[PDB]
Amino acid sequence: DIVLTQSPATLSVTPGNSVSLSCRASQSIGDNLHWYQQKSHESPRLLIKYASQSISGIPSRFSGSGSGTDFTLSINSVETEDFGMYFCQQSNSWPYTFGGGTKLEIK
Amino acid sequence: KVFGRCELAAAMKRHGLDNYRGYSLGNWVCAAKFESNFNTQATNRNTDGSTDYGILQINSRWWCNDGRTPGSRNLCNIPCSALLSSDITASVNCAKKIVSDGNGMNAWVAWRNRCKGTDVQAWIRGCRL
Amino acid sequence: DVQLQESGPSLVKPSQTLSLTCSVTGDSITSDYWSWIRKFPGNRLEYMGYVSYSGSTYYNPSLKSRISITRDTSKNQYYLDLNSVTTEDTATYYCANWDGDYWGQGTLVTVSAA
Repeated sequence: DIVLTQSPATLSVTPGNSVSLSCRASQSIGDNLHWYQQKSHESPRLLIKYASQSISGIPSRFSGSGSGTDFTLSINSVETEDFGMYFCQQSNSWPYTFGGGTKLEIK
Repeated sequence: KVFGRCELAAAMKRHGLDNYRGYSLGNWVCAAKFESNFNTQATNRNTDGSTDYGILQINSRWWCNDGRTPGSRNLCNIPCSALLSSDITASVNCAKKIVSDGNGMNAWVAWRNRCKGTDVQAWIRGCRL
Repeated sequence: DVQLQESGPSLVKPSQTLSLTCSVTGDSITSDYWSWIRKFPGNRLEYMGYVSYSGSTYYNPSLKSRISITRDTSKNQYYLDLNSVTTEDTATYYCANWDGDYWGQGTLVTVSAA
C-alpha cells in the first residue's frame, strides 16, 4: 500500500505563530492528498482536498501545497481552536491510507 | 477552450491523473479526445432530458445538477456549469469520483468504444511533460 | 442539509460479528458513495471501505475479507459488518460520505471477553 509519513510527530507552538506540517508518500500520488483535522471526542474534519484546493467553511489560514510525494499543510497564525491532530490521506490508489498524524499543541 | 493534446496531457498530470485508481494518463487524454474533442465548453443534450457537460462530458442525470434533468442524483455534488470552465479542476474532481465506482472508466462511452483496448499511452507520447 | 449518525452495540465479544448502522438524513443514500473509517487507540486511522452508487464495494485488504458494507434505500441507512472480531478491532468507528464533507459523531466499540 502507499505509505504516508508525517512529521513532526508533535509540534508545540504559541498562538499567533505559523506552522507547517509535512506528509510524504512512498510513491507519487499526483495531487491526490487530503488534509484532516481531528480533536479529542470529535470526528475528522476535511481542511484541504487534492493537495491545495480550498474547502468552503474552513478558515483561510489553512493552505496546502505540494505534489508527487511531498506535501505540506500550512497554518498562518495558529489560533487556540487549531490545537489537535492533523492527518493526511491519499486517494490515488485503493486502499486509501492515512499518515500517522501530527499533534499540534500550545507551547 | 480547446486544449492541444500535449497541453491537456500536462494539465491532467498536474491534476493528478497520471496513475489515478489504476488508469494511466493516456486513458484520460484519449477519453477527452473522443468525448469532447478537447473542448471544455462542449455540451450534448440527451434523449432522457439529461445533458453531458465539458471536456469529459459528465452527465446531468447522475453526476452534476443543471436543474433541468428529471431523476437527477448529483453524485458529484456540483453544478454542471462548473464543468464548463477553461479550468479543468471541477471536471477532474468529478471524473475522479466517477471512476472510483466499480464501473471505472466504462462510464465514458467514447472511451469504451475508442480507447479501451488500444495503445492509450500513444496519446501522451511526443509531449513535454 | 445532510446528517450522519452511527448506532449499534458498544461492547462485543471476541469471535463474533460486529455490526453498525449509519443513518443518513437530509438526502438519499442513492445520491452519494458511503464509507466507514475507524480510529485505533493510538491515533491510528484506517479507511475500512466504501460502497459506491453501482453497489460495488472496495474493502481495505487489511481487513482480510471479514468486512461487508451494505445499503437499505427504504431506511436510508447503510451498514458495516465485521466478522470474527478480536481485541485488535477495538476502535472508534465513523461513517462518512466518500467526499469527506459529512461525518457521523463516531462510536467506540470495545471487543473484550468481559
